[PDB]
Amino acid sequence: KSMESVMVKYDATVRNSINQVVQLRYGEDGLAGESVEFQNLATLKPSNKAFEKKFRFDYTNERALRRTLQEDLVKDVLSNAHIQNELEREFERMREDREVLRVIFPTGDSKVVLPCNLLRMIWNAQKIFHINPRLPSDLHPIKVVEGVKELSKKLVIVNGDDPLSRQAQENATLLFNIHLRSTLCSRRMAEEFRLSGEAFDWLLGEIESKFNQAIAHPGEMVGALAAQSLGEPATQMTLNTFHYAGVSAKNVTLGVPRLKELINISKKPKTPSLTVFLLGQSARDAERA
Amino acid sequence: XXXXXXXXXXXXXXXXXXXXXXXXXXXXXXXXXXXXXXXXXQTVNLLAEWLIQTGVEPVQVQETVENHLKSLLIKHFDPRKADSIFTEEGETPAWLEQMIAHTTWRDLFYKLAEAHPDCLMLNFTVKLISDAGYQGEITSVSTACQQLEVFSRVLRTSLATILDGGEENLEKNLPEFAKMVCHGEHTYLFAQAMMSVLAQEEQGGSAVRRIAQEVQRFAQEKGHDASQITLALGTAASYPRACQALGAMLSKGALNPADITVLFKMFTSMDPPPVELIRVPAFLDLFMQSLFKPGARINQDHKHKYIHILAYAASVVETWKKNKRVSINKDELKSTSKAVETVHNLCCNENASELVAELSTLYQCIRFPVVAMGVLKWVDWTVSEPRYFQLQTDHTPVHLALLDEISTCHQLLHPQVLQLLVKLFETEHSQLDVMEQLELKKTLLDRMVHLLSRGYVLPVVSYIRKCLEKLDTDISLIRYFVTEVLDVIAPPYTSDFVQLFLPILENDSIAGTIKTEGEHDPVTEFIAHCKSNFIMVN
Amino acid sequence: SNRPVMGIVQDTLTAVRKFTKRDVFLERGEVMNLLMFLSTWDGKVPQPAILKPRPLWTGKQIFSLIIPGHINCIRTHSTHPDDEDSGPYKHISPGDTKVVVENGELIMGILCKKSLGTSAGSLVHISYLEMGHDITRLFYSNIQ
Amino acid sequence: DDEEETYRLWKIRKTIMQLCHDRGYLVTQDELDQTLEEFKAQFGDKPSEGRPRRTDLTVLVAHNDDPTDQMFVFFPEEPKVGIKTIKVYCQRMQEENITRALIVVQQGMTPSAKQSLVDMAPKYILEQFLQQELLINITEHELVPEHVVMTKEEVTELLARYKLRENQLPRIQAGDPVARYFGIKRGQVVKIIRPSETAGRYITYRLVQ
Amino acid sequence: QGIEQISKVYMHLPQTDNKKKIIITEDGEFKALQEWILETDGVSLMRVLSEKDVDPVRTTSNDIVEIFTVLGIEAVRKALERELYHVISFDGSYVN
Amino acid sequence: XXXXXXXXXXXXXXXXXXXXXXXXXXXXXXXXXXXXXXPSLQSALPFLDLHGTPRLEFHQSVFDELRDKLLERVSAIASEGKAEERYKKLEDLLEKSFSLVLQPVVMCVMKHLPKVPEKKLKLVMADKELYRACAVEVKRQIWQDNQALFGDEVSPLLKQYILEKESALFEVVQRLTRMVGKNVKLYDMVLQFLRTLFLRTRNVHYCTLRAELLMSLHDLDVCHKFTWCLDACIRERFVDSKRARELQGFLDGVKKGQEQVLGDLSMILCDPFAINTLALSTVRHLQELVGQETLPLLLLLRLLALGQGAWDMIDSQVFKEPKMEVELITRFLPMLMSFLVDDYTFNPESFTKFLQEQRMACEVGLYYVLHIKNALLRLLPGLVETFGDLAFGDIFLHLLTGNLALLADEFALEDFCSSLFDGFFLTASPRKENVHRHALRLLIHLHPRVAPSKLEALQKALEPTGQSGEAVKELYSQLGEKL
Repeated sequence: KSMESVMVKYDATVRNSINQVVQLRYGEDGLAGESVEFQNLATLKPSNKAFEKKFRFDYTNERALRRTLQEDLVKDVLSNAHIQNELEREFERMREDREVLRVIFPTGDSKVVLPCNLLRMIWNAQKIFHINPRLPSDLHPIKVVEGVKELSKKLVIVNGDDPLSRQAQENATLLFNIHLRSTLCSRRMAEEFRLSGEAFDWLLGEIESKFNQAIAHPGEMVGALAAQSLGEPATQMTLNTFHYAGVSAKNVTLGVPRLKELINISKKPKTPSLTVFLLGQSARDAERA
Repeated sequence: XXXXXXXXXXXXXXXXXXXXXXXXXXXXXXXXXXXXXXXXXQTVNLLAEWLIQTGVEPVQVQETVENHLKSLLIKHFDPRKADSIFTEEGETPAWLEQMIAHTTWRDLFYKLAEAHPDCLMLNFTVKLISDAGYQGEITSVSTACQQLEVFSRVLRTSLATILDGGEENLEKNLPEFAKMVCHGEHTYLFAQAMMSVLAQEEQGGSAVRRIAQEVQRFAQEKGHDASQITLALGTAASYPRACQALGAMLSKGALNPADITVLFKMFTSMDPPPVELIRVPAFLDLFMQSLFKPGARINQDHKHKYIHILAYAASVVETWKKNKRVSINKDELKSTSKAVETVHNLCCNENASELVAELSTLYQCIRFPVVAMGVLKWVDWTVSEPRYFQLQTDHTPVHLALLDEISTCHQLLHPQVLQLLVKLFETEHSQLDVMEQLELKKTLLDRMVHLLSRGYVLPVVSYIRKCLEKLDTDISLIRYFVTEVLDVIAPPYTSDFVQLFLPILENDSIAGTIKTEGEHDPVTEFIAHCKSNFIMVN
Repeated sequence: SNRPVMGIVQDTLTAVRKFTKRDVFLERGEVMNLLMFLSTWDGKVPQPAILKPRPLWTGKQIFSLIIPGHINCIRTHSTHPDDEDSGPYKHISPGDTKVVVENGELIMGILCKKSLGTSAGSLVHISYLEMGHDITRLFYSNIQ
Repeated sequence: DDEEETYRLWKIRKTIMQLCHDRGYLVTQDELDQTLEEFKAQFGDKPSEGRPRRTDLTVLVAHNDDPTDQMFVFFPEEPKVGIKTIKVYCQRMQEENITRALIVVQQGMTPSAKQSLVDMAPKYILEQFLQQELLINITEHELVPEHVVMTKEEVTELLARYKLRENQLPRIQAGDPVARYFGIKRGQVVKIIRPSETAGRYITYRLVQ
Repeated sequence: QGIEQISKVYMHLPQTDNKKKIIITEDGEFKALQEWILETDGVSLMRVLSEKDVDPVRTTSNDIVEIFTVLGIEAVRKALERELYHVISFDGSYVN
Repeated sequence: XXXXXXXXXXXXXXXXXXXXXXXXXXXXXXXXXXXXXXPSLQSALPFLDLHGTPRLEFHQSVFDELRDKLLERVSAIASEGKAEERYKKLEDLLEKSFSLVLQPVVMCVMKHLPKVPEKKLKLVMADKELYRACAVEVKRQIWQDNQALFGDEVSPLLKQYILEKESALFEVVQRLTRMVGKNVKLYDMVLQFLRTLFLRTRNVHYCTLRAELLMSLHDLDVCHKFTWCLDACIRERFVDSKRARELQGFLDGVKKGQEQVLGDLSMILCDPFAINTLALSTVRHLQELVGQETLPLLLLLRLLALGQGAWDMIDSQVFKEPKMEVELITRFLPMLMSFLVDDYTFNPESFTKFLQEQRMACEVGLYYVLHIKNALLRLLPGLVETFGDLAFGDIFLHLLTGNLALLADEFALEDFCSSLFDGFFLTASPRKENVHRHALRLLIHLHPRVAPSKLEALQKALEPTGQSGEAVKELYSQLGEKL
C-alpha cells in the first residue's frame, strides 16, 4: 500500500501516482528483472600483467597471428599500422574501463547481473556455426572492433541527441558496454573463442535482440512488483532459525524485526550500533585499538 | 664510380664486392648503396653520450641501454631459420669476441631460447664459459645443463657455494641447486655418485651426505622414485635381500608388517647388516608416519619388532676398523625400546587427562632424540588438525609445553620446532574468538621466546623481522615478543643479534614497549648498549 | 531474483537423478515405452550407446531427447568434489558429477537440484531464455 | 587541554577550506591542505588564552569567478552565541559590501538568534555550523555520493528534456547537512552522481524544498 | 572516558571481505587486509567520526535516523539499501 | 641535406670513395666507427641480423630525445632554471641545428629556451619554419611573428567572427593554443595593435572577442587585471545590477587616465553580449524603479555609463558622454505611458509618437522594453514611426529580440503586425536582415488566410532581392517548407 502506483511510464521513467519521478530509468538502467543473469566481469580482478597478457592482442608476434588468423588477415594486420592504432586504442579503452570498474567495485567481486549472457551466446555461436577451433579463424579483428562499436551505438536506453541524453545513455549502459568490450575484444575472439564472420554477425544480431527484449516495459506495475519481491522472502525469514554466537554476538536481531525497523522508521531501534573502522597503525595494532 | 653515399661507407665491404662486379641491372645495388638515407647517425649516437654529458646522467648506463637494445634486437631478429648454419659456418672471430666482451646474458639467453640447434655456437659459448674463471656462472639454466663438461663444473661451483654457506644457506641455495640435479634423473645419478665418492671420507663428508639427503628429499617431493638410486649407491646392496626389501618398501612409501618381519629376521642375530642401511632418513620418516600418527593403529603383534628396529636404528655404535666392525654394543636399545614403547602407548591411548597424568614419564622419554622427534611429529599431526583448539586449559599449552621440552633437551630439532611454530602462527584459526586467537598467538610467541633462550635465536628474530616487514601480522604480537625477549636478556651482545634485533625495535612502534616496567629499565638500555657497540648507528 | 520458480519437484527429481547416472542402461522395449511419452519427439529412435552385444541405451540419451532445441550449459552435481577441477579428470569426471549439456544433448553429469531446480543459471532457466516459453512448458511436461 | 584545542581548530580550518573549495571559491592550494604543524607555526600552538585564539583566523575567501562576493568566515569567542554577538558581525559585514558569511558556533545558538538569522535573509545571508559538524568533511564519507549544484540554464535544459516540472523532481531538505555544506537555497536542483551496481553510474536530481 | 549514549563496545577482526579492507596493490591485484574494526552498542556519529585515529570515511552505522541527522538523505538511501540487503541476504537468499 | 662535423667527413669520404680503388676493409676502416657499441656485437650482426639496420639505436636516441629531455626537465625543475644546464642545452641545440636539418632540437628548444643570445638569430636563419612555427611555439615562436606572422594569424579571428555571424543566422581552445606561448609584452603589443586597428577600421565585433580572450586568461597568466576583475561580473551574471552598480561606482571615480579609461570604455563598449547585458540590467533597474514609483538615482548612472560606453570609439583621448538630466524623463515617459495603458487594460499613443520622433542608449533601452495587447497595439504606430525615423543597422537585431519575445508569447495578431513590420522595410535592409525575416517567416504561417500570400511574397522578394544569399535562403525555406 505504500507503493501500489509506482509504475514505468512511456518515457521509460519511474513515476508514482502524482507524476513525481522516483527513478529516471527503472532500476537505474532501464532493464526489467526477468531477462538478466549473473555474469562475470573479466576485466575486474586480474593483475596488471595478466590483464595485458589476456586482453592486449599483441600483433608483433608472427607465429601467434599465423596460428590464430588466416594468412591474408595476418598480412593485413601486420602491413597496416592504422589497424594497429585502432587495436591500441581499444586496449586504451579497456584500461579506462578497468579503472572505472575498480572505482565502481572496491570489493573484489564481479558476479553482476546483466541482460545478455555473452559467454553463453559466444558458445551458442560456436555450436551453431561448427567452429572447430583448432583451425585459424577468419574474422578480421577490425570487424570485431567496429561491430562492437556499432553495437554499442545500437543499444539504446535513452533516446535523443542533446548531451544530457547522451550522458544518460552512457550511464545506463556503462557496465554493459564494459562487459561487452571485455568479452568481445579482439584478443579473446582471436585466441580463446575463434568465431567466424557469419557467426560474429549472428552474435551481434543476437546481442542486440536479447538486449532489446530486456528493456523494462512501459506500463509495468513496478511498485507492487517490488513490494511483493520484498515481502515474499519476509515469510521465509526467521529471527530464531540462526543458531547464535555464545560470545558477545551484539544482538543483531536480523530477520522480521530488523525488517520492521527498516520499514517503519523507528527512532528507538532494538539494537543500534556502529562499525568504527580504525584509521592507520591503530588498525593493525591490538594495543592502539 | 657510384658516389652515392650518405652513411653506407660503414657497409663498405659487401658494397665493394657488389661495386666492382656489379653488371646486368644494378638498380638494387645502387639502391642498397644509398639505403642509409639518414645522416652520420652512427657517430651521432656517440654524440648522444655527449648530449647526456649535459643531461642528468653521463654514466655507463647509456652504453648499457644501447647494448640492451642491441641484445633485444639480436633476440628479436634472431636468425632462427639459419641459426645452426650460421653457428657451423664461421664461429671463429665473432662468438669468441662476443664471449670475450659481451658474455653477460647474450649467449645465455640464446641458449635459453631454442637450445636444440646451434650446436657449434652452443659448444663455443659453453667452452668460452669454461674459459671463464669463476663458474658456468653465465650458464645458469635448468635446461642448458645437458652438456657434461658444463654440468660437472656447475655442480662443482654450486657445491662450493653451499658448503661455504652453511646451515643458513641450506634453506636458500638448495632449491636453486636441486632444480638442476633433479631436472634429469641421469643428472641425479651423476650428482649422487659424486656425493657418494665425496662422502667416502670422514673428514667433513657429513655435510656432503646432508646435501645428498636434501637432494633425495627434493627428488621424493618432485616425483622421483629416487630411493632405488639411493640404495644402489649404498653399501647396503652388498647384503642383497635386505636392500631389495628396502627397495620395494621405499618404492611403495609405506610400511608393510611382513616386510619388517623380513628385516627383523635378518637383524638381532649374530650377523647384522652394516648399520648405514637403516640410518636413511626417509625410512625413519616413514617409521614416524606409520607409528606416531594419532590414528593409524598398529596391530599389537609385530609392534615390538617395529620398536626394536627403530631402537637399533637410533641406538647402536660400531667401529669400522678398515671396513670391518669389531666392537658394537646393544646395551642402551632396551632403554630406547622402553621409551619408544611408552610413547607409542601414550599416543595410542588417546586420553588427555592421562596425557596430563603421565607427563612426568613423557618428560623422562624426551631425553632421547628419536623419542623427541617422534613426539614432535605427533604433536604436529595432533595440534595442526583443524578445529583442534576447543579444549582450553591455559589456551591449551600442554602440547606446547612438550614443544618446550623438545626444545630444551636437544638442539638439532630446533629448525623443525621453529617450522611447526611458524606454521601454526601463520595459520588463521577460524571459529575462535579474536581475543582468543590473539592469546593463542601470544602463547606461540612465548614458545618462540623459549626457543630464543636456548641458543636458537637468529632464525627466530629473522622470522619476526620478516613478519613485521613482509606481509604483516599484528603489531601487538611483535610488541609482546620484544617485551618478553627484553625481560630476560642481558649484555654482552653479539653483533649479529644487535644487527638483526635493531630495526624491529627502532622502526614501527617505539612507544608501546615501555608502559610500567620501572624496576628494570626498558628498551632504552638496549638503545644505549647499541650506541656503545657500533660506530654511529652504523 | 531473476531465477525460475517452477523447478523440478521431489520425486521426479530423485528419479531423474537416478535416471541420468552413468550405469543406467535401458532395453529396447523400455526405451520404446519411455519415448512414447515425449511430446516433442520427432519419431527417430537414437543410435544406442551400446550396439553389441545387446542394443542398450543409456539414460542420458533419452534425457538428450528431452532437452529441447540446442542449449548449452555447464553445471556441477551436488556431490562434485571441489578438488576434481584442480588436478586431472576435470573434463572426464570419474564420479560423473560435472553436468555438461551441449548442442541440446546431455554430454555428461548427473542432474541434481543444482541442474534442474530453481537455482539461477540452471538447465530450465537457460531453456527459458534461449528457447521460448512454450518450449519450456513442453520441457517440464516431458521430464515429469 | 591545549594540544587538543589546536588540533580541533586545525580540523575546523581544514574542513572550512574544503567547504569553500567545494562551494566554488578561491582556496589557495597549500591552504586547502596544510599540515597541523604548519598551522601551529602560523598561529601559535596555544588556543588557551594565546596566539591561535578565535577571531585571528577569520577566513576571507572570494569567488572563483565574479570575485566581488565573499563569505568571510566567523569564529565566535563564546560557546553560546547570541544576538548582541552576531550584530557585531553584522556591523563588520555592513562595513563591507558582501552578504554571505559563515559563523562556526561552539555550543548551540540561542533560538532567538536562530530566528534573527532568518530575519535578514533577503538583505544578507548567514549560515551557522556547530563544531561537531566541521570536524569531518562529510562529502569525503563513502556513503555520501557526488553532489554538484546545477546552474539555472542546466535546470532549464533538464526540465525541457524530461518534460517535467520542478514540482515533480525528487527533493531534498534545506536543512540537509550536505545541502547546508553547499549552502544551497530553496529551488536549486542538485545533480547527484553515484555508482550503481546495475548500470555503472546513475545521475539523480534533487530540487531543494 | 568515551562518549555518552553508548554501552560496551566490542572489537574484532573481520572474516567476510565486506568489512575487510580491500586494497589494490601496485601490480593491480586486489588484496584483503584484515585490520581491527570496532562495533559499538549505542549510536553517536559526528562524535565518533570526530575522534582521532578513526577512519571518518568508512565508518558506517546501523541506525538510519542518526545518519539522516549526520550524513544526509542520499547517504540514508545508500545506508537503507545496504542494511536492507543485509537483512535480506543474511540467510543466503537473493533479491534483485 | 645538412652537413655537420661528422657529416662533412661523410661527404669527404663519399667524394674520396668514388674512385682510386681502396679495398673494402681499408675503406670501411677509414670511413667511420661506432665508439659506443662493442665490436663483438658489430661482428655478430652479420651472424645474427643478416645486414640489419642500426636505426633502432637511433630510435633509442629518439627515446633520448624524450628521456634526457626529461633529464633536461630534471635540469629545469630541480635547480629552478639552472644556468649551466641551460648553457649545455643551448650548445646541444646549436649542434643539433647544425647536424639535423631537427625534431630532437625541436624538443630541446620546446623544453626551455629563454635568454638564448643567438637563439632567435638561429631560428631566423632557418626562417622557413612552416610546420616548425606550430611545433616551436613553446618559447621560440614568441616574439618572432610579432612583425608579420601575428598579422597573418589575425585573419582567423575575422574568419571565426564570420562563422559566428553565419551561426547566429540560423575559439576557446584556439585562443588557448595562442596563449600557450604568451607573455606580458607580446600580449600587450598584440592587444594595443589590434585595438588601434579595430577602432580605426570597424570597432564592431573585435571588442567582444577581445573581452572573451581576456576572459581566457584564467590560468594564472598575470588595470588589465582590474579590467578582468571588472568584466568577471559582466561575463558571469546576465542581469547583474547591484554588482553593476558597484562597477559603475568603481569606474566613475577614475583618475586622469592616459587612454586606460578609454581602453576600459572600449572593452565595455562594443560587445553584443555585453551590450545586451547592460541593456537588460538597465531595463530591469528601470522596472524596479517603476515598482518603487521613484523615477529620476541608480538607473540614470547606469544609462549614462552605457551611453559613455557606446560613444567611445568616435575619437581618441576623451572622457565620456553627457548625462542630459532633463532629457531622461522625456526618454522614460513612454515607459510610464505603456505602464498606464497596461494598468488600464489589466483592470497615449501621441506622447510615444512625439517621444519617438525626436531622436542612443535610450533608443536601445526602448527597443529592449519591447519584449514586455491594447497597449502594444497602440504603441505599434509609434514603432512604425521609429522604424521610419532612424532605420539603423542593429535595429534588426532588436526586432529579432522582439520576435524571440513574441515567440515566447505565442500570439496571432502580434505575429501578423511583426510580419507587416518585417515586410514594409525591405528598402535598405542587409542580407542578414532579410535572412532573419525569412527565418522568422519559416515560423510564420500559423494562419492559412495570409500564408499563401506570403508564399507568393517569398517569390516577390526573390527578384527584388538581387543578393544571391537572400534568394538562396528563400529557396531553402521553400524546400524546408515542403517537408
